[PDB]
Amino acid sequence: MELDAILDNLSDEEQIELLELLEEEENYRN
Amino acid sequence: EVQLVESGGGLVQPGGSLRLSCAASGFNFYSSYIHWVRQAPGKGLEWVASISPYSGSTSYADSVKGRFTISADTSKNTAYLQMNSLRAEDTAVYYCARYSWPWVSYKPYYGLHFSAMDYWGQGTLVTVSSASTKGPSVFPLAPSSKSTSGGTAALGCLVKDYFPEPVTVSWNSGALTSGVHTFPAVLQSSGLYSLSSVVTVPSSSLGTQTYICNVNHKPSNTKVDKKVEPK
Amino acid sequence: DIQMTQSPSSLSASVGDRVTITCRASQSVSSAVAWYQQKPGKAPKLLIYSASSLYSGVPSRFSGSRSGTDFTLTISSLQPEDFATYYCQQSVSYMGPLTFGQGTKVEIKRTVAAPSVFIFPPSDSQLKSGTASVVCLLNNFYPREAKVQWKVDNALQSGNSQESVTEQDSKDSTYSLSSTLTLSKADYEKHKVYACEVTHQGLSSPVTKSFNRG
Repeated sequence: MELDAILDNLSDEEQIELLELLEEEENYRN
Repeated sequence: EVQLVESGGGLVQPGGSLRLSCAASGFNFYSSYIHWVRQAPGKGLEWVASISPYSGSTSYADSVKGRFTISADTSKNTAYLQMNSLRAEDTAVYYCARYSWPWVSYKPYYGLHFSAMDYWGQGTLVTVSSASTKGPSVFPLAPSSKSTSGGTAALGCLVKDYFPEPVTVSWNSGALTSGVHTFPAVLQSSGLYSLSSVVTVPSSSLGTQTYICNVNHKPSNTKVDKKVEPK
Repeated sequence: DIQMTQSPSSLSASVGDRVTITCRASQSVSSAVAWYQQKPGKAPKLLIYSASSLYSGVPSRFSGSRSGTDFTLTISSLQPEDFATYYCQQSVSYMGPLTFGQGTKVEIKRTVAAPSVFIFPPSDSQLKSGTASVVCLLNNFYPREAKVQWKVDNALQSGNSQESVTEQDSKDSTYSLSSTLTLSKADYEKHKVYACEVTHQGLSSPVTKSFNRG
């Protein structure tokens, strides 16, 4: 699925929340 | 094939305005993002602006906000960069580049997939300066009479006192490329550029083989063909 | 803004070696990181996208990886054609600021090669104009470090020459260099002996090329 249409209406905080949800919080785990 | 072709660059005075164009071919322009990225002489890459032709959304680097405007004409598959109130620090090669749609996708099996700039234009040079355009003088660097018998000789052309960049040099209309070295231009204390172009050739070949340097300074519409001979 | 702190700023390595270039993002960029290769005077070319995906047509010796906010480009078996400046780039903000690392200049090592040296007097046509340029050429040498000194009637010249060096050659990994001495016509005509003296690791002793203005 393309995410562009969703991301276009979101703040940076909301965008990064969604992206980090989809990558399973990769930056914050072993 | 995918093609991006920039135009509109050149010399402009401080405080002046220029409009760059990026003519796109070979892909779905509505289904793309167009970016302008610039490179000051000898420096790194700097993103300038982006546009989505479909939504019309735009974004700008803080260094150009309020002075530059990016736009697109989908009927023309063309993107534009209007640059106002130009400063010396805007001097740079400006590249157009694209993302194919989408910027980012997600599939449970593969994860997130981000786009990147897979096609770029050749770039167009913008020079912001008060200095006046001047075409070069071309002088031969003649091969030395102390000819290395069975060895190698060098000859060349000195391209002196021009502004702005760039000049192009070819040899024998582009047929001679092996052993050619065209040096980066140096800015002289006078404020004008100079460079040399040299070629190494068999000493045996001097006086039988002809060597012509073709110099083009498009900013002044100067074209020079200089035959370089012994003496 | 999100910064990309790229390291090293330059490196030199032998053919066949494994080279590592890294970029640390100042905050999360997900996997929205690309790597580009730029040859002199040319637009950048894409190598790696989305942190770890090899772009079609790029040799498999290039690879990208991610560990959190740290990103690595590995060139596994370095080749002469890999001379270039490499850049990382993040694009995590949709239709937002894109930022580049500062670049890494990669030099390819090769065997020592001494310069061929040539000196060129000013042409008569240039002399009519009032100026004299004397040119010294150092052709196809390695390593880069080189000293060129100008002597006019044995007097070391200070402040009146400029040097230019080519980018490293993508096939034979050599450099070439020009030094140009600029004199007024009157000064050029006062003197007889013009000499370029070149020092370089490939030369057993410094090499002098000279001419007599006569």
